[PDB]
Amino acid sequence: NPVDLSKHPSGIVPTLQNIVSTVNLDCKLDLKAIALQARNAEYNPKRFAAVIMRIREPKTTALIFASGKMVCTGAKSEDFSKMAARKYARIVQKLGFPAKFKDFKIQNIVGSCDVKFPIRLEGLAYSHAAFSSYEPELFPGLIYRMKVPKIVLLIFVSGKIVITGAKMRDETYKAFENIYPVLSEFRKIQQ
DNA sequence: GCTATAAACGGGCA
DNA sequence: TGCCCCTTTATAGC
Repeated sequence: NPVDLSKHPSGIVPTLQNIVSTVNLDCKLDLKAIALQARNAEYNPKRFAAVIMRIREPKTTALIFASGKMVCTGAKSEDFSKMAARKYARIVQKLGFPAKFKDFKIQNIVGSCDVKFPIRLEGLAYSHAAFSSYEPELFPGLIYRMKVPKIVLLIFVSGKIVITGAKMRDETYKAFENIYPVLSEFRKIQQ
């Protein structure tokens, strides 16, 4: 609630919007059995090899594979992603699979924020051509590939920003603080 | 729906 | 190894 200015000298804190984590349930799973018995689980192996299962709290989607690997998507924080993963693991256990909870790992963190002024994207693409891809007839946002940390930002004329590719939220924050002074150089008036 | 980004998974191609 | 999918999420123009 007090913004730590040593991590956010802009004074702006990106909001986390999506976490991807993995965990190894460490046993073989009968996906047809799981899809039949579990209420909110779909399975079309012709299309995709996973059982797709969804829970309401934390609101998430798991991809559960016959190998015992699981991907958990959609949570708003690292803690919520781990808590959701444990709930999916318990669902599988309650069906009689002896599932464990091995090597849980946060794999991707997506954040977004709003610098609250419009941005002349053409100018940023021009001066940062090596890191920028801006093709407004293909997609209206500028794609910025930051090297340190290795992070991708989507930058929009509105001042909204998407920040993805982090394994640690401090990478999300560092990328935003690296880009904020650059964005400010291309601020334009809002009609 | 399409177009754009990252990551994991199993799985098609080379 | 790479390519192409696969779900999720913010963003936003056709």
